[PDB]
Amino acid sequence: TPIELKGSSFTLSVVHLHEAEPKVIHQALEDKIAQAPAFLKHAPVVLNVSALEDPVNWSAMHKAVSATGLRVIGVSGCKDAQLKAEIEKMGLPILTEG
Amino acid sequence: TPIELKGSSFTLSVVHLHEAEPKVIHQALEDKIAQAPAFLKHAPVVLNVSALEDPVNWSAMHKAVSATGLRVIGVSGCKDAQLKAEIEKMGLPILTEG
Repeated sequence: TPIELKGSSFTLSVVHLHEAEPKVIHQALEDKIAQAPAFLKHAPVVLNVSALEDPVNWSAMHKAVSATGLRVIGVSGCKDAQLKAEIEKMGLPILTEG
Repeated sequence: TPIELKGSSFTLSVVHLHEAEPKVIHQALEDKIAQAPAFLKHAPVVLNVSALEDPVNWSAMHKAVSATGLRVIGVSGCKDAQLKAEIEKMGLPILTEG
């Protein structure tokens, strides 16, 4: 009675990563935020990694994204075993699309 | 090309909180997680507070929920600017719920 568990859809902003170096991502997110500063400043985002080939230093990637003001709520599209196992270690949840 | 930002829909676990004491909520959550551990461990959750009432210690509730391993990524169905205000302090986003 105290809780109920449900499954519901939420639209979230997704950052689809295509290059891997944190600094390049930081610069690119900066430019993107400037396209709608009032909405994208401090926006909660999900990091999608489906299109990544090179390995990603996650702690460093998490800091580079966070430094732009964006707030990382988790990671999606992670279709690797180890890699998945990695992300979940720093308290970051894995999210899946509907 | 290094980045894309677009909205996507995500099917999420929503814990609907009802009238109660952080210890009780922590109790109820552990019992749910135990029934489906393979799926529920470190799951991302949204906390729906629409059924809560005037007095509620948000810091105590968030700590209790997080203690179960669940990863609170946002709050939904909020009903006052007070509680709301207390939520964005810790940087938790507010979500709208399908």
